[PDB]
Amino acid sequence: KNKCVNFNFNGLTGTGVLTESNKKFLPFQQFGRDIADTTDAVRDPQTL
Amino acid sequence: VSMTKTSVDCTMYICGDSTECSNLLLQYGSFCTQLNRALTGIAVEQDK
Repeated sequence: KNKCVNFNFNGLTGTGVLTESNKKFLPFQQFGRDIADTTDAVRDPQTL
Repeated sequence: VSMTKTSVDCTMYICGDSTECSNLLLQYGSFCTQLNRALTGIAVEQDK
């Protein structure tokens, strides 16, 4: 967390920082996209 | 009087965290060079 890492969630590659937000994640949502046509937040399938 | 200074890059926006994408971008020539040079002069234009 809090570092410029190379994340890979469900086959989605990219360079970003994994941070913690205040968005209440719904139990059915796996990944949410932003207005810039990119995934803004993902969900860890091992631990919610 | 002035506008919002925003320089849109043609490297990160076209090729988002990719290596083989930059090889095909340089085959077109100086298209990304002349667009970054033109948008740099807009930021000098809004300050002048």
